[PDB]
Amino acid sequence: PPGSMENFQKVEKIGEGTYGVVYKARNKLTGEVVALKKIRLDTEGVPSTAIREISLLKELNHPNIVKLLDVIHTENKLYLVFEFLHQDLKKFMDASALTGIPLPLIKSYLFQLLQGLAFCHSHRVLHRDLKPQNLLINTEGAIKLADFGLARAFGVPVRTYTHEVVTLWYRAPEILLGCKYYSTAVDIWSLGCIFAEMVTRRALFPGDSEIDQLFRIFRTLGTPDEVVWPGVTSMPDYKPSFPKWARQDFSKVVPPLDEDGRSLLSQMLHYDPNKRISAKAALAHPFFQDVTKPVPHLRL
Amino acid sequence: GVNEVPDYHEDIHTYLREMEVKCKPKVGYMKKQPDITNSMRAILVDWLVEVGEEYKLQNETLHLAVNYIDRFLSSMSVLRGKLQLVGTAAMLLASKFEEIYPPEVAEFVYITDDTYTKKQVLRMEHLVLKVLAFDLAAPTINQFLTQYFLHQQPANCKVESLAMFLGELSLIDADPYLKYLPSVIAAAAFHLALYTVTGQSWPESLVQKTGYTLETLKPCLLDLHQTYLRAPQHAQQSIREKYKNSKYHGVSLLNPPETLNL
Ligand SMILES: Cc1c(C(=O)O)cccc1-c1nc2nc(N)nc(OCC3CCCCC3)c2[nH]1
Ligand SMILES: [Mg+2]
Repeated sequence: PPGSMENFQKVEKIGEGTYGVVYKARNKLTGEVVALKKIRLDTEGVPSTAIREISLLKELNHPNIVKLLDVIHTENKLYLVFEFLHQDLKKFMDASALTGIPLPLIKSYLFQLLQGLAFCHSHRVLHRDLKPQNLLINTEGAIKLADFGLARAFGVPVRTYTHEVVTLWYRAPEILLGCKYYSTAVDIWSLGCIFAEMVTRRALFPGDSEIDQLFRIFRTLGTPDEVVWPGVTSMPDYKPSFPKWARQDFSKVVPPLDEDGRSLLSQMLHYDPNKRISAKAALAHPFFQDVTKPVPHLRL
Repeated sequence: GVNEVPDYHEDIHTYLREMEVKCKPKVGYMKKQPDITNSMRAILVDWLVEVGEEYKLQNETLHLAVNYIDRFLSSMSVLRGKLQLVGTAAMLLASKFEEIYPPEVAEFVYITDDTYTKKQVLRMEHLVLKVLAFDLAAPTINQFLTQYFLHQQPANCKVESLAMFLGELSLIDADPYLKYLPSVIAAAAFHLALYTVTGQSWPESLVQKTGYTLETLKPCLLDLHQTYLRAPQHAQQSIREKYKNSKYHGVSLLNPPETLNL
């Protein structure tokens, strides 16, 4: 579409990973500042993560989803041109040590993340890697979902998809417990963890392995049984030998959180994926009754 | 439960209804292809069916590949000797999109019995991506079927497999199925399967969901019923063979109804 590539002036490196460098660049004709993600090509051809990222982001146009502007598609390189955002939520949390993130900003960010996510889900896309490093903020108060390399177009009802999935600390229990099927609730679990993390500035469940992750979740929320989660004791990686930890008051899980906040958090972290709140329904939670969209309190 | 995404089912179905119109191949493309015909396409699609069986690919993958091929051929003229390369590259892309474990590129080169090179396959992959502008998340008959299946009372495995079988048969014959959208083929297949197995019809609840009635589905249904009745005699037989398997409840062995009583 928009050309291009001789029209861009690389400004600096902003990121890496696969496949996989991200630069900040400026469009020399329009002035637009972009993020260029370079994907090196070659012996298996175009990588499936890129195929998914691009095909899915072409469909997802929304204020709280990173905008893919163009794809510059050459013999040996593929560049994805995105709108530039200033920082990731993780670096923002670290910069906000000492104060913490003001509640109005946390509320605003959660409300926007839920809008972005409801839009994905409504367009049959699972994100599957929601974490603060993949959430990008600008200087005007927006937050956006980004890094859709792990995303997938789902069918209704879902089929069995890749088991990996989701960075461990943000991974839902039905994934940890090996369920045949997982759904939109896996993304909600992740945002619940992120909600808590914005309030405390520290990961809610920082496991070092799958079992440790499960055990940290169980110690906070109680080891689930058939009352709380019908079917759990029949899951593939459920073990009758699992310690049986008592559920804590939630007020103890995120002490500074008010009643409304706690209510919403507890619904996002419900064990039973069937009962866990949807992004759609969460938008109407009383926690958001006074939500605004302030700019971030810190220079980005 | 959340596996059937109650909060999103209807938004998704609406969105797929919108996208099937944008991802629809051009109905009269074969007439504008100098070197290829409906019959060569049928040969090709039947070969993709075998490849999906050999590698145990999802049926969704097959449906997506056929959509890619038909969209590519809607704007690109292809010589007959290169039709299979297009098809191989389409199946590669669909696998990469849809499968947890896609076969490696060498397995795609292998299955063309070394007619083509790995370089040719990878170059065609890139051309298909450019021609389709990476719009690979296309709606398929299957994506509609699986939602229609939620309306059965109770669910019936023969009905579901039979409906998929009928939908799969439609992939083979561009004339006439190119003139019908995936949601319509899915509906006709669901109704025809439901009728063949249980005596029942396209339910009121799916009238509510889709806006389609037996009257609007009639033309597709009449085509699909003829296709079903003629299936043992068709030059292409890989779908029938495939759907003899217990995995699909042997549905290809069921007798089509002689009349539809519409
Ligand atoms: C991420 C970042 C920092 C930082 O927090 O270190 C500083 C300056 C710019 C950026 C940054 N802005 C970006 N804007 C867009 N559209 N995409 C980015 O990176 C894509 C990236 C998203 C996070 C995971 C790896 C892929 C971006 N990364
Ligand atoms: Mg749920």
